[PDB]
Amino acid sequence: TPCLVGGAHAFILKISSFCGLAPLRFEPRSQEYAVTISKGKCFYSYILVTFLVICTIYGLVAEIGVGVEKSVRMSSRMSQVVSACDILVVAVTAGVGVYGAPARMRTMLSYMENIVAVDRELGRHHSAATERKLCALLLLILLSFTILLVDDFCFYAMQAGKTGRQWEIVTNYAGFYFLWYIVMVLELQFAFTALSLRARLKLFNEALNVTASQVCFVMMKPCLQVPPCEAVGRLSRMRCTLCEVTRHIADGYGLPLVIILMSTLLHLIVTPYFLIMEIIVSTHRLHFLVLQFLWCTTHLIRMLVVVEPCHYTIREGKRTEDILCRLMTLAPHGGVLSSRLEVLSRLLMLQNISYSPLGMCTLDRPLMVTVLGAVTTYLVILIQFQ
Amino acid sequence: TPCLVGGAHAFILKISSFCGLAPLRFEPRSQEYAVTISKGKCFYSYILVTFLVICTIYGLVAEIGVGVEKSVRMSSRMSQVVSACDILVVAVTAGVGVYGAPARMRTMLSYMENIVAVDRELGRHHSAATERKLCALLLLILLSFTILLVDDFCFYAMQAGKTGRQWEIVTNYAGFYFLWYIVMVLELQFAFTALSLRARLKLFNEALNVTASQVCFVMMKPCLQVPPCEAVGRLSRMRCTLCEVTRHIADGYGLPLVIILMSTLLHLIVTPYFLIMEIIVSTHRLHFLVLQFLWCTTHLIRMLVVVEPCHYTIREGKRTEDILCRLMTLAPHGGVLSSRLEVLSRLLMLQNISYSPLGMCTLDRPLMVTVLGAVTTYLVILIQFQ
Amino acid sequence: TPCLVGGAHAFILKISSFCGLAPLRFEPRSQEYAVTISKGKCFYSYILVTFLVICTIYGLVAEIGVGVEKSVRMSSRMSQVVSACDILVVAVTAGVGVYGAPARMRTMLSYMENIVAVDRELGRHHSAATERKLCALLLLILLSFTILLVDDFCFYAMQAGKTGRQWEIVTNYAGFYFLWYIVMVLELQFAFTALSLRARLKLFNEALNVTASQVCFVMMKPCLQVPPCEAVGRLSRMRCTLCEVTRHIADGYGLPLVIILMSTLLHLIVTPYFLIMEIIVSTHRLHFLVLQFLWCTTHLIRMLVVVEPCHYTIREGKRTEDILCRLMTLAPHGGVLSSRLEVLSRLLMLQNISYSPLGMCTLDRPLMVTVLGAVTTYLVILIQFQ
Amino acid sequence: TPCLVGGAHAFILKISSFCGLAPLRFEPRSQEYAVTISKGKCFYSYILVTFLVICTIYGLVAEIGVGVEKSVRMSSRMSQVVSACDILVVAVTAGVGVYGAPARMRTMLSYMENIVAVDRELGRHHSAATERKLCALLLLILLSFTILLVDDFCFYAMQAGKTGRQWEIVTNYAGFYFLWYIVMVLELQFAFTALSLRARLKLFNEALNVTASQVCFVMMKPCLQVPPCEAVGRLSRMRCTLCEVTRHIADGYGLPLVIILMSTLLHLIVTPYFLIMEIIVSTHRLHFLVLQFLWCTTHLIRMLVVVEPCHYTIREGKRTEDILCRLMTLAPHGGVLSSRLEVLSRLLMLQNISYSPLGMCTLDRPLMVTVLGAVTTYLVILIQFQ
Repeated sequence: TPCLVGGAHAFILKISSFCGLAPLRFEPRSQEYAVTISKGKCFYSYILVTFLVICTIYGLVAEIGVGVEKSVRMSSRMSQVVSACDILVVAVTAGVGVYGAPARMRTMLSYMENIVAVDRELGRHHSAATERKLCALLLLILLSFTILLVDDFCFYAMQAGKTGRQWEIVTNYAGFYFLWYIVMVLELQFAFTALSLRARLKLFNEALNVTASQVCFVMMKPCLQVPPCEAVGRLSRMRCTLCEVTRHIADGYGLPLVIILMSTLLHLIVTPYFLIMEIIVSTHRLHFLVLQFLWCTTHLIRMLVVVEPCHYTIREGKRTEDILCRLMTLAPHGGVLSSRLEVLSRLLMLQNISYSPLGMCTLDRPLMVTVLGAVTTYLVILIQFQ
Repeated sequence: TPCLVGGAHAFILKISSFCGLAPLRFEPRSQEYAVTISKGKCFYSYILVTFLVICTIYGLVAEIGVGVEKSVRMSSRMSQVVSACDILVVAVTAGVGVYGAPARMRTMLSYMENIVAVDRELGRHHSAATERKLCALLLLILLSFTILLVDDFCFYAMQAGKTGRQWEIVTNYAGFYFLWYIVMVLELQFAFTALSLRARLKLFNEALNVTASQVCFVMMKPCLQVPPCEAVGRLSRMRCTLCEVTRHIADGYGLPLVIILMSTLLHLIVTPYFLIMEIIVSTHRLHFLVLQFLWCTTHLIRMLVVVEPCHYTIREGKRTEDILCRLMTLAPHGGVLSSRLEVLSRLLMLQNISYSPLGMCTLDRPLMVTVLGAVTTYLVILIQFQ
Repeated sequence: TPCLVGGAHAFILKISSFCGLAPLRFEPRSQEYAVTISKGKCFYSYILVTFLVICTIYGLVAEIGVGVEKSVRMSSRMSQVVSACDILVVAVTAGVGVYGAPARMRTMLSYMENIVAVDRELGRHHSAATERKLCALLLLILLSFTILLVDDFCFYAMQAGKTGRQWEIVTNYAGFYFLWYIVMVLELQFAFTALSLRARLKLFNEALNVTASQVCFVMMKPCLQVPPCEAVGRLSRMRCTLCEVTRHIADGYGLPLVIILMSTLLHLIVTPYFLIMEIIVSTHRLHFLVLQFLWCTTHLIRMLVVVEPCHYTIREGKRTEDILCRLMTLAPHGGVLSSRLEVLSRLLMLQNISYSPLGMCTLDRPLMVTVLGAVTTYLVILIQFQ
Repeated sequence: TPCLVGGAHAFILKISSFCGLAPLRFEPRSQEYAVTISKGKCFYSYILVTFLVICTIYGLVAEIGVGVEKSVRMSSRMSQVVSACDILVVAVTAGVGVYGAPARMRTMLSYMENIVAVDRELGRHHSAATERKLCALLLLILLSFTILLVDDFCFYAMQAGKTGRQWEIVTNYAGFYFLWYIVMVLELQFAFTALSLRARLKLFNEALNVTASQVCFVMMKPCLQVPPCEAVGRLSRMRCTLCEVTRHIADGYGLPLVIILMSTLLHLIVTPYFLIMEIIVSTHRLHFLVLQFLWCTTHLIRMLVVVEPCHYTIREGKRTEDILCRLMTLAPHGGVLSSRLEVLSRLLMLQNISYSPLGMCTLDRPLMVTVLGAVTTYLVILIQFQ
């Protein structure tokens, strides 16, 4: 039993296996999957991302060296630089996601053993219904993004079909759109790893509330098998394990998350800018305007997908703080349970469960307020000049 | 005795009952009101807000589809978009306030039972004089806003009366102004709920100071019935209850408060902008200038109404920290009271009483400095171009 | 012995007594001064500030109603509004400083009794040499500002002497410059109150370090009369007293400090703007350029005078944290001194000594980085247009 | 044995000895160096920096008083002011670095005695391989900067060689480039001092993890000689020593670091601005464009060199918090080790190991996000006008 991963977390692991973001061998256990590092899939991922990056660079050069008037996607020198920056940052995100995948998956197994131990101590992580709901949500997001990407590709190819270069744009941007798909699959993978960890933290909070209830294999499906004195110690150990796992996830996904946030800034500055520039000046294009609106919505959705599970984890930490306070008010004053609650309070004060990619920022809802605050500041400056 | 609400908090609950923001059945108890969820008032609120939103959308379309020169309120394409955004955000705020009211009122009763228990343990929340003062302040704010709304409506109707469409503007903006009234009634409701909770927290701090005084049904109107050892434990339990209630209030009002803050940003950017544009270019209109000044003052007052009770609650938390420190310096060093104060200090360090709508920001005076700091930055950029 | 104030804190109290910012009766005790609230000086302060504000408003109207070309200080419509805002904010600062002085002085005596108790327990606050140095620094700052104000008045009067209105400018701006003097005297008063409190906190830290040294009326001029067990408790009580006094000072000076910070923002935005506008376009005036440079330096010095004592107090708090950590590493592990250090650590964690005017901001060096960061942002925007 | 410094920290001390930033006498001990303050080197440093500053001021005047068209480096009035500000801030940084060096080196010895004690208690700080790696990295950075400086000097001299003033630019900028070298050597010196301290902190964390492992001269190369009860107390004392040393380093380097951060802001605003201005308008110069790109990269590298060791120290503090939490979950509950861990937790909560130059800001990765956030805001404003 090396890893024994399952649920919606293992669904995105199989999906990202083909994208190169999870080079694992999936052994079905009729309930979950036992995943191990495979060198064949690692080599496949490396060669796939290298080929895609080479093709993307070649297409960027071919769309830059053609000129300005002849190119369809790029129509100005400023548009050439910003589109080149977009392509380069997307390629960098994909390269960080795929090249760093085998190390990330090794870390994943390394903390998944402890996650398996914690789940055994608590009992399950999700019900079947909510696991199916999460899988359906992941599939809906992935299919929506894939449909938008295909529509954008088809629109930009048909627009170039009037000139005659209907295949040149395809050759220049197939790798770019594959890299887009890889980047969003990586975003979904991080989001669902964080969501599974947050579910485990929620179960830990439920166990604390249960040992508060004093009904009387710590948790069963409620009641409490062990006395509250040792249950609190076991829960403190499990919370330290969860903190270690959250730190491991943040370390594994820090660089991709930072580059994704930078890409989100760039896109939320650029796509609304050209969307507005195509409104006030002259629309003349329903499909382009609809695509730009959908791309703005998709960038906002990607930022939300990145941020929201981290906010939920922080909220679960606040909830366990509240539960611990309610515990400390109760319980015999001089008893041994009170000192266990004191130790748990010291643990809660010393370390908290949060996501800080590379330490530059804290993934939470206040971060997206700063992002949208900066985006509007640049947009107000940029738009008012034209 | 389901809820037994009373005072200035129950005054805004009866006022917001007709606006649809509090679908409760008010049973007078000759001292307070026993409020329960009523399905008839819930349906009335839902149909009222739906009708108002439909009428507002129809009026927005009719004032947009008429043109630019013919419309009185909107005189440019840029003015059409910003006024449409204003109407849409006000309608969204009203819809969130009214559609989410029955859940908010259920939460209100759910923590009001604990508030009743806490008030019974402490004794009262306000005197009659200060309750009358708070009711008078609420009535003054509501009447000032209603007078300003009526004056704005009358001015914009009489201005359109020259052209001949004296009734078209009325039909297009009656729903909008009703939604304005609903939004400010919701703001007042949140503010006075927070004020009542802050009064309870202030009474808790007074009880801590009394158990410090060591004079010797915890609090009476001073002295202390129970010994300070158990009084501190009961006060710790009551503070945890107050923290839970504050969290419930923040959860109930988070989305409306966030949208209200966004509307405050938009209005403090737009209304001063047009006020200045009507000053430097040409005034020619005393009534319009006075109305714009009054609207800027009203937006600032609304932001203050939102923020200020939260700042007072935070100040009460700081005060209880200071009282606890003064307690810990006193009291026998090795006694059981010292350990109770240790537990209370751990509670104070672990959790604090604050308002964080949706977790995006903390409602406090520093927040309004950031708001006014951003408002001036946009205004300096926007004004200097013209 | 009502108050018994002395030193550089009582030097600015006698200076601000005539400005109306300290309506106290100074009874010399041959070592210090026993100050009490006097109704005669309160009435004198009220009538003086009312007369000065009335004269300032009259002069502002007379310099606005004259026109644009004829007025010397104001040469444009934009210059009329910004100079009017400057005069109004200075008058508001002076009115808040003088009208709120009697309450501020009552609070001053109320915490000065506890300061006297603390000084008796510790022993002195400053040596004679450093008290003379602080008095000399205060006198140097006051004389520098007075010389700059007199030079500015003389320059603006002589410039208007060419036209013939050599006395109209004097009549219109005498009250304004008196209000300037009052505002800076208030700034100096707050700064030196904070400096005296910081000196007391530094002596408290020295006493903690001494009880760490374990040499063996707590502090003498070193050694320790009482055993370290009770010395730490007495020091904890004294630190709570110092925290209460700092909170009282912040409450007394919050509104004046907030308005002073707003004035500092406005002046650091406006004076450099016109200084640059008089450089790139055409200088033609050495005296005006020198005066503008000196006024920029004076505004920076005023901001530093406001911020710096608060930063020193925060640094003293950090120092006492470090001293407490060093104490906790030492001392017998299971002894009673260890538990006293535990209580002191809980005090240090629960509350800290800081200045937060009205709760909107924290007076510290990071605040002035935000101020200068915002000032340059507006200056970069404003200057680049011309 | 006065100091006994060695490793990569003593490599930059010998390099900065000639630049005047470390006036020490290096006595080889066949393993390390025993460094003492030398008055001869102090006088040499003072006269060297004074001569360089005088020459820099003379060259700035000669390049300003020549005019605009004739000067090669400066081609406009705006370019004259910004280049003068660059030269002045670099000269101020060099003067603060060299004039304050003897005090900084005295502080260095004062905490290096305690560092020697801590290293004796723990055992070593770096292996030979990693010390050689750090020396190689320092040499690579220094040689890269020296090559860039020499190339910039040669390019600007050859550009002026067409006119005929091939030696005037050399005479005017030799002192400026020497000051550049001094400033970056000071940056490297601070960075490597911080890196050595961070290595010691990492060894302290390793010792805590070892006393967690419970294998059983505290640390040996693993196992633990002393029982965990007293090992934790000795580690707490060592952590307080490390905190004192970090505070001493921050105090010594605060002003140079603040001026370096200001210079980084100025350069990251100015060099990209002219780099873009030389791209959109007309390039016509490959060497100038390459030099501007390299200078932008060098400014970013200098900011990273300043910030990164501080971020690593903060990360080590977070790691010791996590290790302490894991310790507190383990260990007998009522034993004496638990109370030692309680004291260590109080130490960790009261004080943390961080770098705050002058208290204005905290050196960490979030700081460089604010720096780059402000840099782009000014660049977006400035670039869009042209």
